[PDB]
Amino acid sequence: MRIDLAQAFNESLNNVVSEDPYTKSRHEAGRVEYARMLELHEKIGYVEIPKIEVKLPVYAGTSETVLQKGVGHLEGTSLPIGGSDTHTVLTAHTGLPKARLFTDLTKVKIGDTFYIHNIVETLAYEVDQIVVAEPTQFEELLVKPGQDYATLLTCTPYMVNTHRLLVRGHRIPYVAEEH
Repeated sequence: MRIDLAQAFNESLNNVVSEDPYTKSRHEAGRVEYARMLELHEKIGYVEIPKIEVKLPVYAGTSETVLQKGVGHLEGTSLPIGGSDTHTVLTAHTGLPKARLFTDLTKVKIGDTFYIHNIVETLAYEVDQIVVAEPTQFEELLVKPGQDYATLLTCTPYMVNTHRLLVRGHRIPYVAEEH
């Protein structure tokens, strides 16, 4: 995952997009990078949730290759590199016998902290909203302009899976002098 390209990509989603020829070519290039990551189920990094003791590898896309061995990045959402005008969504199974994965996401509270570890940095998010939505309801996963969110997403209730659990955090400062 080239960072300049992940950024190009992330800029290409958000509300106001420029009609300029240089910008169009940059957005395209970003799109070609994400497709290549998708083609290769490429590892992006890790998500860690300390209070449920989760630390899982994150991969590009939500293919079953990915979802069988770790966490998947929802195609259509920002790459997990942070920044204003970003909203990344990381997804995993609940109630898969093979691995626990996101099963204990139901135990996450508002005020709790999760981290996304990429090749550049640890990013810290503080849970500010938990929503149980229908599988085709996307209104809470969208890019909120000028802002920086990450949602962890899973099937719900346990082994029923009629709904999705949307656990959302806003970006907070990460002081390594602590975590």
